[PDB]
This record gives sequence, C-alpha cells and structure tokens, in this order.
Amino acid sequence: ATTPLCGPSRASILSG
Amino acid sequence: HMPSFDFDIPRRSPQEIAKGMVAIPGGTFRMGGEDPDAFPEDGEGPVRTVRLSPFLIDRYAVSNRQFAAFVKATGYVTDAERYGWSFVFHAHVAPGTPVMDAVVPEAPWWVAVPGAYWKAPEGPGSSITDRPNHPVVHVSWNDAVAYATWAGKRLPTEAEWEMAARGGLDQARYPWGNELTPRGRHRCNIWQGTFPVHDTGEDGYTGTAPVNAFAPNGYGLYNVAGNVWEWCADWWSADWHATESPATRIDPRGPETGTARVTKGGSFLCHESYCNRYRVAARTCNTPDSSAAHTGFRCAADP
Ligand SMILES: *[C@@H](O)c1ccccc1N
Ligand SMILES: [Ag+]
Ligand SMILES: [Ca+2]
Ligand SMILES: [Ca+2]
Ligand SMILES: [Cl-]
Repeated sequence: ATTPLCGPSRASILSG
Repeated sequence: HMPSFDFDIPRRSPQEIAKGMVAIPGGTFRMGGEDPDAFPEDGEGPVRTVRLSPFLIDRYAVSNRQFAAFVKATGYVTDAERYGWSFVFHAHVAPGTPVMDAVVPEAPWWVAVPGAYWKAPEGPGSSITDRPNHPVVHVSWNDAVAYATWAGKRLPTEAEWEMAARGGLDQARYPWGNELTPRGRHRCNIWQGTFPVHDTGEDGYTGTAPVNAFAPNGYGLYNVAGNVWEWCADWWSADWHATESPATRIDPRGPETGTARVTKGGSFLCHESYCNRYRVAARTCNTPDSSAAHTGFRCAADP
C-alpha cells in the first residue's frame, strides 16, 4: 500500500 | 564522515589486507536499474555509465568469527549492546523471550528484542556457536565502519558494491544472469513461500547461511544477492544520482548529507511478492545506528 520496508530503523519505533 | 574510536588502528601490510579480497580493476560499468516494477521511491534509476578507480573488495561478508576477533582485540561495544536491543524477525523469536511492544510502522514482522546482538542474534538464550562462518548481523553502520577501519579497510561505495556484485555482466537482473534459479538451482538465500507467514526453506536456509554458501559470481564474490543486506558508505537519496556530472559518474560518493546510509543486496527475507529487492540494482537504506538480524556488511580497500 506504501513502499515495502526492508530496513527497520531505531527511529521508526519512537511515537509518543 | 568523521568517526570516533576507543581503540588504536593497528599496522597491517598490503598482503595481509588483501587476503580474502578480490581486485576489481579500474573501468566503467552500467549502474542502476530500469525494471518497470521498481518502486519509484527507491531511485533505482537512471541506468548510467560510472567509472571507478581500482579497488579491492571482500569475497565474503564479514563473518561472526572475524567480528569476534575484532571485538577481542579492541573491546568494541556495538550499538545494539549500547541500546540494549535489536530487531529480530518474528519467526525467530523463541516463545517467552522478553520482547518490546515496539512497532515498526508497516512491518509488524520485526520484533524489538532486548538483548539481541551479534553474539545472541535471537535474543537472550541464543548464540553463534554453530554459526562461526555466518555473516555477522546486528551490526550497525557505525559498527561496520569501526570494524573496517580496524581491519585497514573501509565500506564500499554503492557504485563499488554494485560493480563488484554485477561480476562482469552488463545490466543483468542478478549477479549471475537474468534467471533466479537457472537449471533449477538456487543461487542465493532469499525467501520462498508466503511472506511473512511461512518460509519453505527451499534454498536450504530459513535464516542466514554461511558466507561461502552458493556459487560465487563472475568476480568470485559470494552472497552479494540474498543472505544479508550489506552496508555501504553512501548517504541515501533517491535522486542525487539523477544528475549527470563528474561527481555522480566518476568514483561517485553519494550526497554529502543525509539521514540513512545505503544498504545493498537483499537478505534471507526478500521475496518477489513483497519487496522484490534481491535484484542487483535494488537498494534501500537504514539509519546508521540501527541493527537487525538480516543486515551485515563486507569491506572494500584501496590497493
Ligand atoms: C503496497 O503498495 C504494497 C504492499 C505490499 C507489497 C507491495 C506493495 N506495493
Ligand atoms: Ag527485501
Ligand atoms: Ca532462504
Ligand atoms: Ca546480500
Ligand atoms: Cl558456520
């Protein structure tokens, strides 16, 4: 639905 | 980039540095991809002719045994150890292992696992005792640069990585040609089956494979496609390389600033039905202190 993700980043899990 | 280290750089001879490396002569190649199904945000295109100076590149991704020797000699503490967690694929987390509630948006198969790191790749209770010759994983870009510098080497640029991975073929899909399993033979370790629910292991492995698994490419490099993503030196962008200039076509280094570093080659998780990123032109990125169970690196060197 959006571009597939192969590189999981430490920044990506920060959300509040 | 200006890294900081807490270990001195040892003296090494050219002969020592070149062991396990192949010499790629100076010349040109056709970098990039124009597959109509490529995701625009990846910037696989344009296809362009790039000239590179001669360089050396590792035949194998850096192994656990090699990373262990680096850590033994330097006391290096990896980013995953400092943070206290790394990303593990869901199917590889043993039941009951403590896990964080962390969510990678759009990718729920990634689990943040306290205590997962290069020597315990699935978290506390796992080990690498049976994986000495597998690629080291849970190494960030910073960890890769630290290793490479200690070894007397560096990371390859994206263009160096791709020239070496293409192995003397002009604009082929994969390192060995245009067919994924020529003659019915698996040539790389990627996913088979239904991602992310079930990996059939048809190619022999549902995790990493030894760094010397499968046939090499025409230049003698192993597992450039599949196995683990490989850090490169460049900052990521989707469009810096669309410019036609000496900076983008002769020994290109990528943009001077950025937020994520390039990774090449795909991994044991890649599959045509999801990412389709095990083609040699494919590319993605990750932020430089990030680490995961499917990402490692190989080194390059100036002769
Ligand atoms: C969404 O666009 C999506 C989701 C899964 C796999 C591919 C793509 N393009
Ligand atoms: Ag992928
Ligand atoms: Ca596999
Ligand atoms: Ca690879
Ligand atoms: Cl092994």
